[PDB]
Amino acid sequence: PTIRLQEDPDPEDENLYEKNPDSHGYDKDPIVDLWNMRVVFFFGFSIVLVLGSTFVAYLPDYRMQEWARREAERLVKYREANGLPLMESNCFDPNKIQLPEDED
Amino acid sequence: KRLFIIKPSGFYDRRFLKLMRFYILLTGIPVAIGITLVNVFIGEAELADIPEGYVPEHWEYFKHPISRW
Amino acid sequence: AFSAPAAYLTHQQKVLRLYKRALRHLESWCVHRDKYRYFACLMRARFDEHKNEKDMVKATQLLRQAEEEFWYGQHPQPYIFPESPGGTSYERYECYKVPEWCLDDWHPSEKAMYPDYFAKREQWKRLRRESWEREVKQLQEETPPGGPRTEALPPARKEGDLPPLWWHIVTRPRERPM
Amino acid sequence: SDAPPLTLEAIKDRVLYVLKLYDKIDPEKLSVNSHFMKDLGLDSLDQVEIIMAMEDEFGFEIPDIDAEKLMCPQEIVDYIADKKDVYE
Amino acid sequence: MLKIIIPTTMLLPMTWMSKHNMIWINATVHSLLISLISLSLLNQLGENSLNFSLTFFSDSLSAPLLVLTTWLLPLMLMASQSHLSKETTTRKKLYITMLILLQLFLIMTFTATELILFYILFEATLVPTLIIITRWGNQTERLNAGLYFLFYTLAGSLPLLVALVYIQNTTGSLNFLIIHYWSHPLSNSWSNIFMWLACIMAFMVKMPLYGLHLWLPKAHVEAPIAGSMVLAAVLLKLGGYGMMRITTILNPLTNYMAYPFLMLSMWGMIMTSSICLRQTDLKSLIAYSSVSHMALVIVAIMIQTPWSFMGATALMIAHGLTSSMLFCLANTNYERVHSRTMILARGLQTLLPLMATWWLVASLTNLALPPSINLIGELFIITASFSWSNITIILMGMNMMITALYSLYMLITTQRGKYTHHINNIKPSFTRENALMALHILPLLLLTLNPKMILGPLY
Amino acid sequence: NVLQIVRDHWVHILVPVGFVFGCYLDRRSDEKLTAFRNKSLLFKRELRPNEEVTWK
Ligand SMILES: CCCCCCCCCCCCCCCCCC(=O)OC[C@H](COP(=O)([O-])OCC(O)COP(=O)([O-])OC[C@@H](COC(=O)CCCCCCCCCCCCCCCCC)OC(=O)CCCCCCCCCCCCCCCCC)OC(=O)CCCCCCCCCCCCCCCCC
Ligand SMILES: CCCCCCCCCCCCCCCCC[C@@H](O)O[C@H](CO[C@H](O)CCCCCCCCCCCCCCC)COP(=O)(O)OCC[N+](C)(C)C
Ligand SMILES: CCCCCCCCCCCCCCCCC[C@@H](O)O[C@H](CO[C@H](O)CCCCCCCCCCCCCCC)COP(=O)(O)OCC[N+](C)(C)C
Ligand SMILES: CCCCCCCC/C=C\CCCCCCCC(=O)O[C@H](COC(=O)CCCCCCC/C=C/CCCCCCCC)COP(=O)(O)OCCN
Ligand SMILES: CCCCCCCCCCCC(=O)SCCNC(=O)CCNC(=O)[C@H](O)C(C)(C)COP(=O)(O)O
Repeated sequence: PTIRLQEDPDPEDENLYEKNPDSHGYDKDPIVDLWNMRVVFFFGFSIVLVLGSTFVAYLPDYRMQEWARREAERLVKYREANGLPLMESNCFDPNKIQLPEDED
Repeated sequence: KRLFIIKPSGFYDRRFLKLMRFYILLTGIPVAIGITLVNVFIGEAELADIPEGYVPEHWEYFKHPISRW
Repeated sequence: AFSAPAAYLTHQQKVLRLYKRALRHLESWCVHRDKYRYFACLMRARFDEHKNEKDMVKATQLLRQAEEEFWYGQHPQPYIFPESPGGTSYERYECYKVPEWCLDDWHPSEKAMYPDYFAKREQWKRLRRESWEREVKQLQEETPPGGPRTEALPPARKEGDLPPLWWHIVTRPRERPM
Repeated sequence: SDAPPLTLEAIKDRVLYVLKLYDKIDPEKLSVNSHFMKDLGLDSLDQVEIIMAMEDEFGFEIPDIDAEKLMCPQEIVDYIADKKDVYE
Repeated sequence: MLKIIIPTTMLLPMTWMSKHNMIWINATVHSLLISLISLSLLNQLGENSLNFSLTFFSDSLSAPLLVLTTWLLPLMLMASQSHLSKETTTRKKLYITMLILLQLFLIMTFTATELILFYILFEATLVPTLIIITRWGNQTERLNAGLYFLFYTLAGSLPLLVALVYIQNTTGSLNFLIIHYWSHPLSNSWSNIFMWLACIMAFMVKMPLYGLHLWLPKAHVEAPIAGSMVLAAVLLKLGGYGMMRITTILNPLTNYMAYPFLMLSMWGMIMTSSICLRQTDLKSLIAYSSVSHMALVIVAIMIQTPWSFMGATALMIAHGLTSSMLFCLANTNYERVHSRTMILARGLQTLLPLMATWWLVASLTNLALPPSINLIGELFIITASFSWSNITIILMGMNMMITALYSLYMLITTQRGKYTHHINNIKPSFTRENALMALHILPLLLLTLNPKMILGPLY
Repeated sequence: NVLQIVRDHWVHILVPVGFVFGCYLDRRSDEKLTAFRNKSLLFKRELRPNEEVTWK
């Protein structure tokens, strides 16, 4: 036969625009295609993007940044109202630290 | 004199742009109007000291009404 | 651009091309018209000095020496026509050229506008489809068995025949398509 | 706007103008179909100069492979008309 | 955390009980709903993480990755349904099942509290990806690509398993909280050196590190569009997340154990950026650009500074989104012309203007134009490296220049010039493709307004 | 009229029911970790005259 095998020929890809000039590229069925486009657009652009961005923008300040700013304002006012340094080089009290008694 | 201009089809890109703008506006115009109405009529809270013997709710430590809700 | 090239250039063709290049570069050097004309007549005289040479070897050597002289004395910035391959407007309008097959993908609402144009396009498409087989048959007939020897194409020879391979030559977009 | 669209009659008139401003051609003798080599008794250098003059006239370059075969004014007119998409 | 996991599982019977013509619609709608639900994890406490239970927790590092995965699933579904139109209903349902299983494994991987569960899910992600690549890949090299992808990963991951069980035996726990609170320094010994290597090399090969990256071009080029999307966007970030979790117990050894990896990452990002300049395949260029970006992420993780981790998190998110968009853009043209060669189809801006706009925006985000989050992460990493050593700026600037070069090279080659004459089957862009590009690009630009959502715990 | 549309569209409840069940299970899981409720040195508090627990 000069052939190696019985194979179907490779078919040509069919254009969705040929049977449906406005076919949205979702499905062969025009109704299913239209509703696929509608659900994609509504649940992506209308629900997730806009409403989710609003929700994220109006997220409550659980990160404690406004609280931190107010606490810093109180501490700074108290410290420079009395002539105390604004910050100590020691984070923890030296009186509760028990260093080794001898260094040599 | 007027001649025909051979161009690629612009119907589909224009339709996609109209659809995207339509859905984005359909969902985001009510949100903008609601935010404006809330801001105008129900403003942000104002800082106050905690009254004696009173414990506030967890949402009462934030000032924007939408964040509080 | 429009003519099928030959396997090689003759001595005569090379001589004329060198003459034209030398004249153009001299015009580039000689900006003014009168001075250019004077030196162009001088170039023409020097070029005609060896017009009637019969020894091909010495003519070839003269051509080589002239080419060396031209290369040494050429203008580094010769004048170029704007639409020429080196011009400032060479491929300026290539982005405005859209192939004609794109008109088949237009929406039916787009084709609602311009109805007569699309009817005439349908006429052209029927013409092409009804001529293609005769074009192929003629090309098969007028071709040597060992394949074509040059890039030349035959004209139409029958009553209602069109020259083979004409669609993409006739349907060029334009030189100023927009 | 820009220059008005070019026409076949204008192309032919300008080609004949340039050729009638050439000294080696009789104005009366010259015709649109007048061959350069045969009827006007010209040589290849004169044809090269005519091609260069046409390029200077119309402000565009003709490739050497195509200019070799422009041996009458009508051929030059046809070449110019087909290159600039002039159909009437 | 169950409120995310359970709907993802419910996606399976829902798509197996759907009609033959409704699977894509149902899956896309409910995947978008699940992404909307998962968007609520971005509310982070600051001081510590959100510990839902003994098994799962959420961090400022995990939440953007979870949101990215949940958002990527619907885009994968939208991209897949075009080339799977001729498939049978059962095989399409199996493909969607593979995607859902991959999503479930990914969402569970990013929230596990304990390292053995993380390892189990992080290995479990292999099977669906392998099945997708080797079953729905287009060419004959997909088998070799799948073998490379599997064995490169496992050769690094098995020593990690041995190291994890040894560490749990020696310490008594692998729960990340106990691991962090009871951290003790690693001494300078050969045993500790090999423990470090066993804890690091798996995440190294998942990034991938330069020199261990050969599996990535094969797997990313030979996979279907959804497979490439998930490989570039999410699966590359598993290594970075694992490194950030695991380097807590590796100090102070990382101080000098990171030198060869830093050298490899910098020089290899230079090498891969250069490689992108001479590439005949459009997908391989995107793959190598991914390799360069992940090399920069590796440097950021290795140097162990807060700015470095912030930049690394931002770069991971931005690279995921940008690489997914670029792969989809390449896939559209491949579906048009059925070839991956870059110079086959030219001057596509004349035929597809809106797709050309999408191409331009994707190329601009790939080169990290300000004030996009790509440059936010890259600039933070570059500043951290400069603090680490002032000589790193030479390599960083060289990489920036070469990145701009090949990005604009790809854009110019694919979109500009004149169209190829004989190619006459380029149809107008579908609504699905434009919507997919928009859904890729809009979150990228929206994240610029709120960069702190993707900067991570060190913020 | 609703029988056939229910039979062909009942699949649209699986995911919302899964979400509700997940929230319910999350609350149940929260219920198992009340060992230190109102017992931390930072948040230990005196109960209101009518409340029973500080959180649920
Ligand atoms: C589009 C399709 C194509 C593709 C689209 C692609 C895009 C996709 C997007 C996806 C969705 C994204 C979602 C994002 C959600 C964002 C929500 C949010 O976070 O809102 C925050 C924020 C809300 O703030 P808030 O936290 O609620 O504030 C509460 C305050 O405590 C208290 O506030 P207050 O008490 O001051 O209240 C003010 C109140 C009342 O204020 C007033 O009325 C007073 C104003 C002055 C009037 C004075 C003149 C008039 C009166 C006098 C004249 C008449 C009488 C006199 C007559 C005299 C005659 C001679 O009104 C307002 O609150 C402001 C308006 C808020 C509108 C917010 C809209 C957000 C929409 C979100 C979704 C959008 C989707 C897209 C579609 C959107 C819809 C089209 O909104 C804004 O940020 C507005 C920005 C204002 C900018 C001011 C100018 C700054 C310029 C600086 C730059 C300079 C250089 C040039 C830059 C130019 C840049 C433009
Ligand atoms: C095509 C035609 C184009 C032309 C038309 C253009 C029209 C104009 C376009 C230009 C608009 C410019 C807008 C500028 C911003 C204004 C609003 C801005 O200020 O709000 C931001 C809000 O941004 C959002 O917070 C961040 C965006 C969130 C993005 C989430 C996307 C949803 C998820 C999608 C999936 C994501 C996958 C990947 C995730 C990792 C910043 O908020 P902030 O200043 O602080 O708020 C102060 C007051 N608050 C705090 C009380 C609110
Ligand atoms: C393509 C990409 C693949 C991935 C790349 C992975 C990179 C792995 C490399 C690991 C980095 C370094 C490993 C260990 C650090 C130092 C190694 C050694 O050379 O340093 C000296 C070690 O001294 C000697 O050099 C011993 C090592 C000599 C034997 C190793 C053979 C190296 C040849 C290269 C083989 C290629 C390996 C990779 C194969 C792919 C330091 O002297 P010393 O202070 O006294 O010893 C410190 C250790 N103590 C504290 C326990 C005592
Ligand atoms: C796909 C490419 C990826 C390749 C990655 C492979 C590298 C993995 C890293 C090394 C793997 C083996 C690590 C062993 C697990 C660590 C557990 C541990 O720390 O135990 C050590 C044991 O250490 C060892 O035994 C390690 C010896 C090496 C065994 C196998 C050697 C194979 C080649 C090793 C070098 C290559 C590793 C890096 C190469 C990366 C890829 C090129 C000490 O235990 P003790 O005996 O109790 O000592 C203290 C009390 N006296
Ligand atoms: C501005 C800087 C430029 C300067 C560069 C130097 C310029 C060159 C200087 C001198 C060039 C020469 O002498 S070049 C030597 C010229 N001699 C010959 O060619 C001998 C044989 N002649 C023929 O074959 C034909 O007659 C032919 C002449 C082709 C006409 O053909 P037509 O009649 O059929 O048109």
